[PDB]
Amino acid sequence: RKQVSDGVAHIHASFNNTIVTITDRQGNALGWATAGGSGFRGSRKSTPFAAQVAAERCADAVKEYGIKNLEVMVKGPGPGRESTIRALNAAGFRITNITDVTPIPHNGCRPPKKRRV
Amino acid sequence: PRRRVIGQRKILPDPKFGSELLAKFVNILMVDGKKSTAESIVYSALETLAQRSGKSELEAFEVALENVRPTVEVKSRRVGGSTYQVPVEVRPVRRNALAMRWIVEAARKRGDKSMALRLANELSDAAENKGTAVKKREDVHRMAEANKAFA
Amino acid sequence: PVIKVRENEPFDVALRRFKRSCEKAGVLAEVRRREFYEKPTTERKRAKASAVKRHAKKLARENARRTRLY
RNA sequence: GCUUGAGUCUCGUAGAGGGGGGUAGAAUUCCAGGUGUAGCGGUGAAAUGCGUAGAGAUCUGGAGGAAUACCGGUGGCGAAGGCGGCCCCCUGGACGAAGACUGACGCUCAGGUGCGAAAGCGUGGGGAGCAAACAGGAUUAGAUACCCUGGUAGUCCACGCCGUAAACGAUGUCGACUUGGAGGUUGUGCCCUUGAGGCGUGGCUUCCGGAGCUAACGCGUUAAGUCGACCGCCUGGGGAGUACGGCCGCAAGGUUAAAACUCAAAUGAAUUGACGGGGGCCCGCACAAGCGGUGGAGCAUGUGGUUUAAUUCGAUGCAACGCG
RNA sequence: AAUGCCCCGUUA
RNA sequence: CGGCACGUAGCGCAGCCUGGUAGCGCACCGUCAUGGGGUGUCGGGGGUCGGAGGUUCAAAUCCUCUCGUGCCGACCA
Ligand SMILES: [Mg+2]
Ligand SMILES: [Mg+2]
Ligand SMILES: [Mg+2]
Ligand SMILES: [Mg+2]
Ligand SMILES: [Mg+2]
Ligand SMILES: [Mg+2]
Ligand SMILES: [Mg+2]
Ligand SMILES: [Mg+2]
Ligand SMILES: [Mg+2]
Ligand SMILES: [Mg+2]
Ligand SMILES: [Mg+2]
Ligand SMILES: [Mg+2]
Ligand SMILES: [Mg+2]
Ligand SMILES: [Mg+2]
Ligand SMILES: [Mg+2]
Ligand SMILES: [Mg+2]
Ligand SMILES: [Mg+2]
Ligand SMILES: [Mg+2]
Ligand SMILES: [Mg+2]
Ligand SMILES: [Mg+2]
Ligand SMILES: [Mg+2]
Ligand SMILES: [Mg+2]
Ligand SMILES: [Mg+2]
Ligand SMILES: [Mg+2]
Ligand SMILES: [Mg+2]
Ligand SMILES: [Mg+2]
Ligand SMILES: [Mg+2]
Ligand SMILES: [Mg+2]
Ligand SMILES: [Mg+2]
Ligand SMILES: [Mg+2]
Ligand SMILES: [Mg+2]
Repeated sequence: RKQVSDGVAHIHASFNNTIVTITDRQGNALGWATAGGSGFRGSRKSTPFAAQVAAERCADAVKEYGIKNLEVMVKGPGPGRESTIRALNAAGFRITNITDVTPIPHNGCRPPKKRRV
Repeated sequence: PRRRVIGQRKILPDPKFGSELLAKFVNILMVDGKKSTAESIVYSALETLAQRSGKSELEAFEVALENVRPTVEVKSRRVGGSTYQVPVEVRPVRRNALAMRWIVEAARKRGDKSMALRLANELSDAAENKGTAVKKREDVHRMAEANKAFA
Repeated sequence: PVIKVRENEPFDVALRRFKRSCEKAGVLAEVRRREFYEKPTTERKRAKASAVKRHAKKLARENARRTRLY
């Protein structure tokens, strides 16, 4: 397979789970990991440690492509916003940019009703 | 307790070697106040373990305690709408006491003939990384690692 | 909230900068707001409650600091 | 006859005021395609559900509907309901300045007329998201609910109907008088605007509070204070805003509106306690951290029950049961 | 950021 | 009028191909929980197969009859 030194890390942090997808600048994915497949289900899925483990696993998976420079694009709220980026830096990818791509509607579709727990 | 922290009480070291650790071990092993019997048992088993594994009683005892020593225990937090089995580090006195307690419990469970023999066998097994003591230590380590997602 | 790590910029400092920029932008607040629909009456009532809370935190604390305690 | 009330004219000011037509960005959904593989979603935890027929994630293009983040502010407008991207056309009202003008033309209003949130109804379109009804999965003793996954009317548009809301400031409209303080917004006169300034003068509005009023809470120049004009409404609670009748409406139902019977209370404000699966602080072997036990066995003792002629009487939550 | 629950006969 | 398929713990259902047991759910009993109940926790008793006959070593279990049961059909004039 081909090798690339510049890539993007799309992080999708939800209130329940966290997704990490490493891709090329053209959005062509190379590898992904999730806190739900990293061994944490239910109450441990929505934790920053599981997010960092998922980031480590995604790095190990995409290791084949030999990536050095990496720009992170984080979306959605949740614990997996900073711990995963820290785990990436630990794995040793040269962070370049840290962007927020959280979809903020301008008073568009109305959200669902409130939970009366 | 709620109000205040307390001061620690003094424990007299053993006469045979002067180890406060051994004094605490015999105080844990004793029952119904039979400190003489506890001292006899512990001294016999320690001499046996020494003449078995070479190095002196102190070295054998400390290596066994180090092999049985834990580092991370687990506690309940009950913060809000969810209960958490959070893992937390252990302090020296606590881990020494837990090691001694697990060792004496394993000795009691062991179905040998004499208590001195039971204790010596358990200590040797712990020194060579065997026995229900190190078993429970590994179990609590695994539980802490599993619940490592809480801090 | 896009930031670019500068030369010799530690990753931790870049993380602090990102957190501060996201705080100034208020993305998590907007997300928590838009997660569930709020009736217009509920929104107006919450706004008026916050307004009276601000009036209190502006007037009563001052009028209380004007006096002593011991 | 008069101009002080009322109204007209000139110049400007602000405004989500109303109607109609276009246009832009984000975002959701869906369709097609590219990378890529084992999970996605969701919950307190799960499952239904979506996925190897390649989901989720990511990237590109396209289709369509709804609402316009930041501005945004106990800010503004409107009689009320209510009104929020930007641009254009039509349009009503309010205010400020100097003068000119008509000269009581004014206020209120039973009937009557019109407007009137949302839901709902009829016809014809449209339909992304949300979501009554409905289905399934959970919780539960049960759960026709809260929770989760989907989801139809409806929410949207045009034309008509409905005419009700805690449609509230729970405070009818108009005019006059009555100490103050701190603001916000919007005009305007003067001083050098020497700056966002200093001196006033009008409209609207927010909070506090004085006399006074009020059952008290509280209102307090925007009065719930002192007065005047007109209208609407009330005469204990339930029965009952119900029945019959009348009018309206396609319908749902709307408006006017009793009686018999029954009770001796119902009710509002505040006060002292108690309680709260309300909040804050603090303590106790209360929990936690440990040791030793009870409940399993035999026996002693008391109790209940049963039996007996009697099996004396009493104690019989914690605070009775090796108790008198 | 919101897993257990429901009930106490009459008069005084 | 014939015929088909039932009869099992207190109740509703298993067990019938296998002839060589009698289950399940609720309920019932005792203890713990509770201030006292319900909910809930545990530990327990349970019927012995509708009734007769014979087959067989042995029958809820195979058949023969009989009871009570629900159902299915009485045609064409
Ligand atoms: Mg949800
Ligand atoms: Mg005038
Ligand atoms: Mg778009
Ligand atoms: Mg696709
Ligand atoms: Mg697109
Ligand atoms: Mg706003
Ligand atoms: Mg106004
Ligand atoms: Mg004249
Ligand atoms: Mg409507
Ligand atoms: Mg319609
Ligand atoms: Mg239609
Ligand atoms: Mg729903
Ligand atoms: Mg259902
Ligand atoms: Mg839905
Ligand atoms: Mg009304
Ligand atoms: Mg009214
Ligand atoms: Mg009028
Ligand atoms: Mg007035
Ligand atoms: Mg008045
Ligand atoms: Mg009054
Ligand atoms: Mg009336
Ligand atoms: Mg009456
Ligand atoms: Mg009526
Ligand atoms: Mg009528
Ligand atoms: Mg009251
Ligand atoms: Mg209390
Ligand atoms: Mg309290
Ligand atoms: Mg304890
Ligand atoms: Mg007695
Ligand atoms: Mg006693
Ligand atoms: Mg009841």
